[PDB]
Amino acid sequence: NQSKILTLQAYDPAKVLVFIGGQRVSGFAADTKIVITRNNDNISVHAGVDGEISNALSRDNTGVMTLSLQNTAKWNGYLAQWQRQANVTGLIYLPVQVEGSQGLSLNTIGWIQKQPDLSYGTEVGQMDWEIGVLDAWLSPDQIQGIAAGITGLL
Amino acid sequence: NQSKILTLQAYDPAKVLVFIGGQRVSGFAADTKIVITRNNDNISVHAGVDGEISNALSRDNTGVMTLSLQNTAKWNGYLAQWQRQANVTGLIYLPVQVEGSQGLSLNTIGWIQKQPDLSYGTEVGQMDWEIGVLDAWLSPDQIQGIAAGITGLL
Amino acid sequence: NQSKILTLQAYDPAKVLVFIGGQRVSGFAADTKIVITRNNDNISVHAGVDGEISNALSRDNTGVMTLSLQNTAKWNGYLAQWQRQANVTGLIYLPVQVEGSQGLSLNTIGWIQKQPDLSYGTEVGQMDWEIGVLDAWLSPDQIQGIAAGITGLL
Amino acid sequence: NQSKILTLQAYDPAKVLVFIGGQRVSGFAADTKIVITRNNDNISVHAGVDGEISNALSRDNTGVMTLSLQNTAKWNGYLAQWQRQANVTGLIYLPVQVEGSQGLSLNTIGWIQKQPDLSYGTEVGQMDWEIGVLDAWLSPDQIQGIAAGITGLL
Amino acid sequence: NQSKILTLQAYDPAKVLVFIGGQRVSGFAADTKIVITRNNDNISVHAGVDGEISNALSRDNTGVMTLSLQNTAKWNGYLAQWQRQANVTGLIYLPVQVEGSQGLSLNTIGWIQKQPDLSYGTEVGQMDWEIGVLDAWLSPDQIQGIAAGITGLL
Amino acid sequence: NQSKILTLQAYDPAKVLVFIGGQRVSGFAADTKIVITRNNDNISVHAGVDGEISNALSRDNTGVMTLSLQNTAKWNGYLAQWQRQANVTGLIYLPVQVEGSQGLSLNTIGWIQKQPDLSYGTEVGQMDWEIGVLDAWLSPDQIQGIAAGITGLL
Amino acid sequence: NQSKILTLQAYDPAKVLVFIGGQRVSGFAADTKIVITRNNDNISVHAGVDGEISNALSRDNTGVMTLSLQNTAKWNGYLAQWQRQANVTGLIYLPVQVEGSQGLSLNTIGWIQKQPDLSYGTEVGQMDWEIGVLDAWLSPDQIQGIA
Amino acid sequence: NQSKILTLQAYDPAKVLVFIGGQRVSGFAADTKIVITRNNDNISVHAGVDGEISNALSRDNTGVMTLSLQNTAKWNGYLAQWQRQANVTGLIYLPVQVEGSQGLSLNTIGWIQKQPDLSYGTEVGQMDWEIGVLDAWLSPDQIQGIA
Amino acid sequence: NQSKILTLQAYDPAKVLVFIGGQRVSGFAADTKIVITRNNDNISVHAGVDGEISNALSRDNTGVMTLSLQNTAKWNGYLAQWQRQANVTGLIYLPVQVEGSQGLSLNTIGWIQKQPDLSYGTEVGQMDWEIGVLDAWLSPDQIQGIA
Amino acid sequence: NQSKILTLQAYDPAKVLVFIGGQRVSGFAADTKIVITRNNDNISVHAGVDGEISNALSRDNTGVMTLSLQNTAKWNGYLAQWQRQANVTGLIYLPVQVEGSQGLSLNTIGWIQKQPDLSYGTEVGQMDWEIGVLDAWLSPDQIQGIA
Amino acid sequence: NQSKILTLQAYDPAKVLVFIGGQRVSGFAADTKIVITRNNDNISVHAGVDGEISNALSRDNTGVMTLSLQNTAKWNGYLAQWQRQANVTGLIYLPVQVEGSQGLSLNTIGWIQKQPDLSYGTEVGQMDWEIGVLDAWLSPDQIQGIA
Amino acid sequence: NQSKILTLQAYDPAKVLVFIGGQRVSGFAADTKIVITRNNDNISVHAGVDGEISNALSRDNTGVMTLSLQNTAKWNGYLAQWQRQANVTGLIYLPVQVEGSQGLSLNTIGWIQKQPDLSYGTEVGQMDWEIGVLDAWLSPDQIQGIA
Repeated sequence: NQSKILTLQAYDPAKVLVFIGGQRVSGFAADTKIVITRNNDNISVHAGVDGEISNALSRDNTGVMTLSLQNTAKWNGYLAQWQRQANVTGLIYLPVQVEGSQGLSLNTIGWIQKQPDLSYGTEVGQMDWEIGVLDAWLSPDQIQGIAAGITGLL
Repeated sequence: NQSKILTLQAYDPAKVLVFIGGQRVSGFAADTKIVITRNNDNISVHAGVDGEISNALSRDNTGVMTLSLQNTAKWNGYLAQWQRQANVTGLIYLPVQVEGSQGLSLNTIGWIQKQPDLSYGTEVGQMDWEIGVLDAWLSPDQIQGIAAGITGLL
Repeated sequence: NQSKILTLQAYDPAKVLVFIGGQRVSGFAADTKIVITRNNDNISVHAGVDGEISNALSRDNTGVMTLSLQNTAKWNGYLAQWQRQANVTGLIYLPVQVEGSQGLSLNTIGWIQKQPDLSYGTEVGQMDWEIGVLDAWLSPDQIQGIAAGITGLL
Repeated sequence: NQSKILTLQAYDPAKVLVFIGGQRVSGFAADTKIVITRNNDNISVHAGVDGEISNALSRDNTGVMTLSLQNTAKWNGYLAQWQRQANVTGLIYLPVQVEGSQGLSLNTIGWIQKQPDLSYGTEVGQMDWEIGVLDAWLSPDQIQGIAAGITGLL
Repeated sequence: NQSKILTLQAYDPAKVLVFIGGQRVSGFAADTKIVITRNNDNISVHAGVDGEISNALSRDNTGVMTLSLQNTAKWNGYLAQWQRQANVTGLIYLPVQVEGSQGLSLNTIGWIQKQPDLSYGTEVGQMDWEIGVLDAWLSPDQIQGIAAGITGLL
Repeated sequence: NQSKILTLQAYDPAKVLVFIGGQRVSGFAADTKIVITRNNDNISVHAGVDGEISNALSRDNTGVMTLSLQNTAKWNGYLAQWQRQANVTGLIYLPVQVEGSQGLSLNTIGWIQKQPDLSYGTEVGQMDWEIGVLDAWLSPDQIQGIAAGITGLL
Repeated sequence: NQSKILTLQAYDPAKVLVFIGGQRVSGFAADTKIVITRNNDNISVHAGVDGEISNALSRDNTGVMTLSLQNTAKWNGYLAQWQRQANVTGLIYLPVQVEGSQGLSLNTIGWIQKQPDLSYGTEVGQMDWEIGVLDAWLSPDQIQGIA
Repeated sequence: NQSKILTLQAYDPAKVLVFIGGQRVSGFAADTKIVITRNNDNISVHAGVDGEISNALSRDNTGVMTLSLQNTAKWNGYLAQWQRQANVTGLIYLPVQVEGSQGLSLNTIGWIQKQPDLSYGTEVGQMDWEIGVLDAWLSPDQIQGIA
Repeated sequence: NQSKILTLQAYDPAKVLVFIGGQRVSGFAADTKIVITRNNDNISVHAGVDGEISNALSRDNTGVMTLSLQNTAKWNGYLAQWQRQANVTGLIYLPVQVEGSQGLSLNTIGWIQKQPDLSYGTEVGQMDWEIGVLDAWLSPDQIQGIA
Repeated sequence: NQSKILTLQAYDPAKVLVFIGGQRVSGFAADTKIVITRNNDNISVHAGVDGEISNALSRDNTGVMTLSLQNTAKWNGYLAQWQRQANVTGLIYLPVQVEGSQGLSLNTIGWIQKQPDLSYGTEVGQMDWEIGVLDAWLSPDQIQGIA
Repeated sequence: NQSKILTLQAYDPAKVLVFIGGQRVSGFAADTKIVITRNNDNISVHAGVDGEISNALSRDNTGVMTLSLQNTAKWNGYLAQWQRQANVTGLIYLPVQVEGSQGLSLNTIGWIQKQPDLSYGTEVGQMDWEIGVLDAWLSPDQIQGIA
Repeated sequence: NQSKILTLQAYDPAKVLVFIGGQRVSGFAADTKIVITRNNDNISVHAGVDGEISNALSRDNTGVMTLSLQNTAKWNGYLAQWQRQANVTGLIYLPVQVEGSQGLSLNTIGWIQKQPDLSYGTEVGQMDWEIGVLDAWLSPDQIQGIA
């Protein structure tokens, strides 16, 4: 057996596009751009004494989308001003979209949950904004779909 | 006394086969492919003041099977689509099978419990899916069986 | 695509000005000068069983502003004396202002919350004063303002 | 004063013999073979306000005996099969014996408490079985006995 | 702008004088001589739902003064004997004074709170005595005083 | 000022003598021989709202004396046998004495509280016995005594 | 002794052919033409307390190939263009082949891992391009009589 | 052999031009004039347990450029003034360019990263200025026939 | 002095035989033929605070054996085939033997641990194959008079 | 070529003056008189995931200066006295100045950071005193024509 | 000068006797016969913040002794047998003694700590056996006039 | 030039006297007689974010002194006896003094920190004794004219 290349193209971080309200975000941090995590488990399990097993689905799809930006980036001002604008007017929701380069994507509604701490030091600082998401289901954008009707059994 | 070779063949990670729904999984992570753990202890112990000891068996065999895949692997799309398909239709169970190369095996029913977080960075990311198992009893596939009727005592 | 310089000037730590009561602070520590953190999340989320999502704003803007000074700095005496002066007379509030070099700024009222521990050793010690802030909203001082009326949607 | 050799022979790990049910265990891990620990303290102490001290002995001698085996070892199958055999038939107890090379020994009844997790990776995996013991009193096998009637005082 | 020397003299650890009961302490540890910490925050903050902020001063000035001495130092005997002398006679308070070299000072009443653990090993051991202080307000001994009437505002 | 030698003799670990029941212990571990720690603080402090301070002495002098021995040492057998002898007959107390080389000493009654875990590995193992002490007051054996009547004040 | 001549035809270094992307490389340095290495050893040994030994087979076979070229060579241009090509478009891989005149061959795909250090002085310099090769099993195919 | 002459015109080191800020540098050292390096390799490889391989494209392309000048050179003055200029005013960047007489060129912006070690002795010393370059993709433009 | 001649028959390096898998190795390098090492020392010393000393016997006796072959040797082919054989089929072990002409012998089983660095240049290169040997106790059997 | 003479007056090492505390230093070693270095580089680069680049200006400019003196020199006495002076009284700082005959100057304050290693043998030894300098910006003032 | 002759009888290296287990060692290497070292320094210094100094006496005095033997020596056989003897039976210790012809002696017990690296080539090799010695206090007993 | 003669009397290495415990040392090695070093630098610098600088004075002044003696020297006996003396009785300290013929002196107390490596071969060896000195401030007292 010979080793196989898992993809034809190369994963390019610059190809990952983040659109918050219809504008592209720029000025990201060094290591990680964005992290998406679900708040709660998908399926719960109830185990009886005799061994009977029953499960119930979870309808809580809220999640948190970390966003790292350099403190010198101009987008810090946009989010800071929008925070107060929403606080005064009362409108906090805005569309959020993420395009993957060689992975999953995301397209839902979101809001600003917490403002990151600010620290000034010898080197350029970093700010990790937290953006909520109404639904944290990562959707594919590939040829997937012809095999989902094959894995099905039982 | 001379050192003995514990096996004739060599443990080959590529020989470990994972079948989820009847299809072989491909595109694993770097270090660890799969981890299987039991949720609860096999036997509980009750110790009295005088020193009397009594034990009761545990009938909760539910377990968790971690599964690490590269974010560029195509199987991320299959699981993501199946998640929503099960959420809508209501069918979540599907067969799970694991074949060991020079160790124990597993063959039971399972389901997707939690979707791993997604992170984009300088290097290719990793996703650690969690798959539940109805029974987490690792079964052997060796010449074992002629000695189990020997260790028995008391 | 070519790499872009995120700024024209260079982030100079000496340009960050801290004004406590109308006087500039001097004699800072080595690594980090000041850290600003919010006490509570901006927006809370309530998730129902059926999946309905509702959110409520948070009106608690209190925060903590860490301040690191060398134990040989003269400003240690000023703060120490002001602590007892406020304790006796009963007036604890005083204006606080921070000017960013290539980042956000801050201008609110504050007070001394906790006096840092003092340690004497081989090398010069450090003291991390904690200064409270009535409002911990970092405000911009840039051309931001013409785009906040663009990101708005929904 | 001159340095003294604490023993005449040399501590040889291969000389440590473990007999579970009447058969010698083989195929141990790299660093540690077995670990024996008591569940509870031997003697409790009650201290009064005035300073009076009273103590009560503990009759709970249950303990846990960790056992590390390579996942390629054949003894994994024996224990796995015995687990289900005991679960079905209802007999879980079996004799356990440990012979020290230049240390203490152990000889009591025991049972399998928890099955270790299984992980497949680049290198050969390890499994740490947990075996219960009715009594975890490590007994000597040396010339000790002529001095125990000397240390006695008060 | 040119770099400025924060002081004319040099911070000399030997110039830090500790007077416990009227005698100078000698035989300190390697890294840190003394550490002074307040037990409770200076000012508490109560935040209402509407955003109203009110604060209350804290009158608990008790603190802990760590003191590190080599186990070979003679002062270990003095403190040990004084512990029992106070336990028998009932008098535990004694004056405590600290003189800073280029920093703050302290002069209050104190007592022995906890005796440090003793350990014997290859190298010389260390003991970290804990001395309580009635008031843990670090007072200055500098030209400070002409500016405290300037920072005042609001 | 010139550096001073804190002692005339040199701290020799071999000079530390431990007598348990009237016999000298031998066969210690590598790094640390014995550790003595008090269970509770010497003096408690009650702080009122107005600032009044009152303290109460603690009469709980129980402590724990860790004791490290090589698993090949013969004293493991003595303690193991004495454990069962005390368990059967009901007498657990025995004198304990420690002589410091250039530090404090100890002479009180003690008992075995917990038996250390046993582990067999590539290198010689270690066992850390825990011995209780009725009183954990470290007493001096030096010229101390002529100055304790000098530090007294207030 | 003449009964132990290990090579009946002198080893001519010019017979060693290297093809990258289907074009023959040329313009090599003074002493060494190529070097092929692996990153990971073949198997892992997990030895137990009492001497039980078990082994595992590796599944990372990637290696690194160094290619010495005089800095005045024309092939420096082709590699320099290729870097930017892949950085933007995202197509990195490219076939690689080696001919073992009287040794071991190689035939796999690879990519440019790093760019060398360009230096200018009183002498014509040198460049060490790193062509990471996806799979680095050497082939004895050039040798006759391998039963 | 004369059929493999890699350079039909002798490589003259004086043709290598370097412009910083728009003025031509001069006053170089004895052996090496410049050295150009990157900090990070081009792509990252994440190999799975069973051999699945996936690659990532780097986005940090900064490099470092060393510039050897005799300590008696006049250009030491211009760089020394520039350091203080940027330290106070906060303007650090400055265009940088290199001419690859018969090699690879370079054209980007850069800044002074560190100042060298000044030493005085019985011989005229040397200085190694570090000009960090924002983007370090070498250009083959000087080479003809690059299809 | 002639009364202390340590070898009455000159040490002929050609008498040192090496058999791997039952075939005699040949085609060695210029200076060193083999090197045998252990990984772990024989015993472990655990010394207490007051000087109590206790010792433990090791149970990992694996070693490594290096085998220098000219890169033009034919035996490079046999080892290269063997690597792929074991990587797929999972049979790694193979008997190893050494003859101590006037020294210490060795007789155990071993496997190929890593493959060397193949380099091509103006001179016939060299290869250092690593044959991990399961047990590495040297044998004095070739020496006479060992009472 | 005579049209590129970088120094029209020979560089005389004796013109390099060093003043510490207002007295001229003398009694130097054989090869190197002084060496001036910084501890920290000028700016810090924080590069984001997608390539966003931002820079920071350093605020620690301290450096170290080494001063080679023959161990028979008289100036060893003045420095040795100064160490004890500062250790007790706590006054460490002292003005430092350097004259760049045909190079870069320096003018700041400094202190003795460490004392050298004194060795006695068959030859007159050497000492390397470390004079930490508070601020280490080199000055081009000695150079004419710096616009 | 002849009034400072440190040795009135030439130092003959053959007078240095070494006995292991009661038999005299022989068959040494070319340059160095033995080397004796300690592992731990004699005392530990614990210095306080304000200058309080206190010292501790070490209780680990073990050392290591290296013994160079030509690989054709017969004594290689005795040591090789001894290793296996102790590995199985568990008796490791063995008396060791050294005679300081005109230096320091040694007399203690020791064991074989590690086995050397056996190499075969065009020249008679060498072996460095490590004989860990339980206690390594050198003895001046051979020297006369030690009051 | 004769107007800069740094020593009007030739430096005679035999004038350097060393007294340990009140007896004059003798029997030194070939090249270096002694070396004196400190362990810790004189002051610590704590620089703040915005450039605030503050300094601290060290309180650990211990150093190490190396003493090279031919292994045939008689003084090896005195030091070897002293080690055992202190190990048992616990008296380690001993006065130490050095005479700076035309350099810096030293006068303090010290102890034997470690014992050297004893080696026997075809040449008279050497020993490097480490005499830790409690306080290591060099004294200029031998120099005249120190105002």
